[PDB]
Amino acid sequence: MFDRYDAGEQAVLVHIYFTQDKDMEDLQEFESLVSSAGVEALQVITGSRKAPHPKYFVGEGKAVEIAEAVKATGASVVLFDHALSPAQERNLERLCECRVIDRTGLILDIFAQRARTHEGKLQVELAQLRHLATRLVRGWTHLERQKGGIGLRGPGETQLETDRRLLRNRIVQIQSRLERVEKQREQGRQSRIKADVPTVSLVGYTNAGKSTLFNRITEARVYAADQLFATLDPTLRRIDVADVGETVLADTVGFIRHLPHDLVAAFKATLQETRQATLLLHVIDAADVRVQENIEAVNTVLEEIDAHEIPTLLVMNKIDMLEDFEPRIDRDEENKPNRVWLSAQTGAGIPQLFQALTERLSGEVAQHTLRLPPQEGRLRSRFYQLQAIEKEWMEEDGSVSLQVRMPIVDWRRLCKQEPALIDYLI
Amino acid sequence: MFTINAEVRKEQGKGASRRLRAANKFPAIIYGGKEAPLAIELDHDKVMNMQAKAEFYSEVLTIVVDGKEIKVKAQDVQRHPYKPKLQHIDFVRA
Amino acid sequence: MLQPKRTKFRKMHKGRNRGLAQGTDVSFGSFGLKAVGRGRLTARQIEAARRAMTRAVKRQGKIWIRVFPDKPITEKPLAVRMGKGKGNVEYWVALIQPGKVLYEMDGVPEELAREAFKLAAAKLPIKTTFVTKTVM
Amino acid sequence: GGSTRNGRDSEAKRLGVKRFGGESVLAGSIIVRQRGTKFHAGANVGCGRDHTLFAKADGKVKFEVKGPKNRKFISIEAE
RNA sequence: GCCUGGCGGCCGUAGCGCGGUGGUCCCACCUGACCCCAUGCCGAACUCAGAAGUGAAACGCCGUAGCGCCGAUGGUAGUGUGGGGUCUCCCCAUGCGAGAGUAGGGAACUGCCAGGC
RNA sequence: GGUUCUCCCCGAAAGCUAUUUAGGUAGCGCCUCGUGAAUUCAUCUCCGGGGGUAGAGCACUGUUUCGGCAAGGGGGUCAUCCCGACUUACCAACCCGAUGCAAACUGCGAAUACCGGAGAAUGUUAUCACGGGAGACACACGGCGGGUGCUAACGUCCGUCGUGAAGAGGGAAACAACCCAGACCGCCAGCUAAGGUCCCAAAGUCAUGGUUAAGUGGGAAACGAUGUGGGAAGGCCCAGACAGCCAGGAUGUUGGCUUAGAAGCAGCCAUCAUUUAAAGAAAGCGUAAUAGCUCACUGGUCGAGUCGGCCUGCGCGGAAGA
RNA sequence: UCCUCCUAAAGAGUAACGGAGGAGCACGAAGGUUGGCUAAUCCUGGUCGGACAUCAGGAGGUUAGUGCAAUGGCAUAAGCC
RNA sequence: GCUCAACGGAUAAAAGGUACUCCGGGGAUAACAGGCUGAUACCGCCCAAGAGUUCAUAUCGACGGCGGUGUUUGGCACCUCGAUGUCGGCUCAUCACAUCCUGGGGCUGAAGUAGGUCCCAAGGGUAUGGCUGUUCGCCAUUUAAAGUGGUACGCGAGCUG
Repeated sequence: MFDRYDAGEQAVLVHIYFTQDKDMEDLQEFESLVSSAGVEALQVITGSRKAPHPKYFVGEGKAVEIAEAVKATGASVVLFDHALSPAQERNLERLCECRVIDRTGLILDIFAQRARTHEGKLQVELAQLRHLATRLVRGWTHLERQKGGIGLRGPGETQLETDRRLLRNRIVQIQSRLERVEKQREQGRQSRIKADVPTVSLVGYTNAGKSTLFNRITEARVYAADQLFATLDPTLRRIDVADVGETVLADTVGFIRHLPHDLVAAFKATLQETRQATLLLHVIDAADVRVQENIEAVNTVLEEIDAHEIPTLLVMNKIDMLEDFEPRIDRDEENKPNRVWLSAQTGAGIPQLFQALTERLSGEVAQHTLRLPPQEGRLRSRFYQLQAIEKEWMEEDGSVSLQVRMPIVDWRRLCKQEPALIDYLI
Repeated sequence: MFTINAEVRKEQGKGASRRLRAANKFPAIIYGGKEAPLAIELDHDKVMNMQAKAEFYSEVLTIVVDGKEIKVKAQDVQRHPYKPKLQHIDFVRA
Repeated sequence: MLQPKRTKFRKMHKGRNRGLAQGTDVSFGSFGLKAVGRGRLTARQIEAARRAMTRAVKRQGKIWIRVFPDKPITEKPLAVRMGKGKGNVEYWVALIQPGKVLYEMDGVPEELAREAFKLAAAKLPIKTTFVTKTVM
Repeated sequence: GGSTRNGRDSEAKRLGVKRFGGESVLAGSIIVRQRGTKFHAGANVGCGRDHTLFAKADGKVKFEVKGPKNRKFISIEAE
């Protein structure tokens, strides 16, 4: 339906993803982003070891408390934390004066608010179709009261099997639309890769300073706030590196703490660029007190989208805020295989990150200078046009040495099938 | 110059005005306060070309009607709603 | 958006459209969009046209919206049978008559105004024209 | 919640029209529910109750505007 | 023929504002009240008995358009009847014809009777 | 469900009220027969009226937008109210000018319709009252004014008119309801309405003037376009007009800024006229920098027409179904 | 079932599961007469009074009020003593 | 003395089931199908903020706009209630083109290979299985491809139940 829930409406604060048996104790972690969802924290209702009743998925005392909280606040919607069965939801909305809209329903609502493109809106529409499919039969019962059970002739299947087929046709249509969007993303992937362009994709916790890292790197303004999913749409701005040369970064939408698998599959069907990225820029934040569960969950999401197996330049956010240990530049190895702990969201770690771009590109310290061709003016003009070097020096006998080297390609053009009748190199 | 040839109206009314605009004239009225009003018809394209300039409305304007050279000024303009054309103009004798 | 804050009655009759418009002339500003045609402009259309002109003139000059959506247009849902009361109030429109100027603008040159007004005219369903201030 | 209710009336307007030969008391204006905009002057006082204007004498109806407040009055001229 | 009081007609060209002007002819204030009568207290108001005084206020009259108010002609909208194009709407012939403005008007007119030169 | 011989005259309704009523029934309105009654009734003209509809309007009730400035309320310094340091570059509230909206708004207010009186002409007393006999109380479409819907419907509910119902005939290819027009019978007689005159198929291959080149005519919008026809203006001109075309175009302006690219190739300072028939601190595309092109102007001799906009008539594309 | 407004087309009437609201009473005074009086709202000055009390002055004229819904009313007051 | 408030009041006094049903009627009134409509659905076009290293239109397209089809959910109740059999599968088809393959082209952010997108084009072709009643859907393995729709959601006086 084109009609939607009114923004700015009051709601209770019982619904805080899963309070228990998933994530950890994280009252505050859902509370901040639901303040971003737009309901103010007038009164909070918290429930411990909440009994998964068959009738309501909650005990009656807490049902009385949440009913009293929603009617005392005058809130339009009753709120439930745990993802519960549609029929228990129907029993609870029958018991209460106001209906109860599900966990994933409001997470879909805030996702639709943050979505500003039809690709993200198609992902949200797919997941919204999934959630509405979960709760359709209880909703369609009141419509079948008006129908009266009529329609027995014609469709010789069971009753609501036909409308289940109609919902399945909706699934078929939105599968075709998401396949079309994936085809557009594949065209964009073929556009961005030229077999010589390194590409990085920015992932991590959402609004964890990864967008601000992109802002400090590319000097292009990002949207940063306390609100989660402030940064959603990927933008690709070219940047220049002394050693790497030309690279581009695309700011992929992050994950909430424990993304649902339906949302994972929805954005994975929307975009395959995280899997098809040659290199990944992963920004891991220590915003939660218990960082390890966050790293495990987000890395399992990255393995679900097959991006953690791609080499990830890990960015250790909040570490600069603590200042427990400081970023330094040391030439320990030519690969330099160290886990970069820089938090460059403030830009304090960007020289160590530039040496990390040297660590992720092929970065041989020895740097054997290539043999100069006799015609060097064309090479000098090409070097000046592509990337004029910060320091220009000449070796003895007219040899020119510089940092950028293409040894294997130079071998392929200098000796493939050439006769070498002159034999200048002996 | 700002001098218009106008014709005194033989017939007056709604049908007369609509037939005038079909025949590419438009009605106007001259009132002075010392003598009787005179109702005239003028060619729409000429009065439009002159009202394009603001000096149509700023200074005195002279009409010739039946050979009497009458000096007058623009007081009120009625324009067609959704078209360039103008329906009527009301004139104060000066 | 652009809905009246208080209203005397919730739903209003469908009505018919008046013959012509008052408010034809430009008075607030030098340049204007005058509708040649009859129709209903929705509030989303009015917002879209204003957004087009303000992006075009790049926050230079002043834009006047000389119309306001005060008409509650009510729509019944899908799979509902006829009768059983009037429909719930779904959007707010303004009835536009021929000759109505809807947008005025000042502080921009004539070509910037004409570009901004044509970018509004693409958004609006009604046919429109550029009009300019005149001395009476 | 429900809006479908209405009261019923079948006369609340004038009956004599300034040329009636209204005879004895005949209602000039019945259920007008007002006194000022239809007052009685000429046939002494009508307007007994419910503000129905009745002719106190036989004759023709007269409608006039009179007074500082420009109220219109129903009168009856006797022959 | 020159004004004041009363009762009417008329019901903003009739009122409000601004400035001037009038005296115990009239009128209004004014002087007192344990008389008639009066105040949820109130010679405020209402009355009564009246001597001095004042036209200040009020009241009247004169000039002033600053407003209220009246207000054409012409145009427009609408509409009855007949016909036409017939996206929701219009057009033609014909008969009626607004409102809003506009020029302009606009500081009332009149009757009967009492008092004073 | 069926209801059986004939001819002549009149001829409805599908509405209101009420109903254990909604497909039934009673009263009334409408039909028929009989009796009586007044120029009764109708049309038109003139004279009396009341209104608050369409339309307008924004005083009131709500609603809007802009421009003006503070009573008081975030605040701007203020555990400075300064009984004064400005009443912040905030909202000012009323207010004052300018602009719109309304079914439940009116300081205005029609056309019509309604009612009353008078006067002719016309009408088979058409009007009313009483009495005998009913049917009907399932309506449909079209036009107008609306509610509801989606300003959907051969939709649904009202007011009014017309038609079907209960009305054939001619027209709209066929077609209850749309247009023309109301069949007593007969005629191998004329005239005509709507609609038409090239053949099917009766009647103009009529006359005059213009339009369109798509079979428009003979399905469809926003939007797009040097199609074609008019009209009113505008710029330029044989002190030469319109394109392409051959010459010039500054180095003091090429001075810095990701460096042997600095400028016009990210950005900024900068835009004198020397030696202007006519020369940009280069507009665009750019050039590996370095190259270039078209334009400020003149001979360009090609030599009278050329550039755009506005209104309007008819065309074109948009325009894909079993 | 009843009342008020609009739909409702300036007589009356007029429908829908159309749009908005009320009633199933109250008062022997809130009735009758006689006498008298007119309010909203704002500004200024003042008691333990302060956006808001009670007073005095000036603007404002019915923007008040009506025992209770809405419409018509209402200065001769139908409003208040 | 009446919440006879179903307020013109059946009586002082009265709830339900029927798939075990039966009777008189109705297409006056729902279910299938057709029909009008097309809000919704699908497809197309308009403006272009932008994403694209810069560049609106390689490819997508924000906020809004305008249509086309009858094609999904609906709206209506015109047709049949003195009978028009219900999904699906089997057998056999036929049409439209909004073309899955094969054919011919344009742009490409088209080096080749392979693609994306759009135009023309209906001649032919366009799977077998596990599951489930299934159209669907998911899955295994093919294929040049395993088209989308109409035909009473084709086809029960052809079959199955």
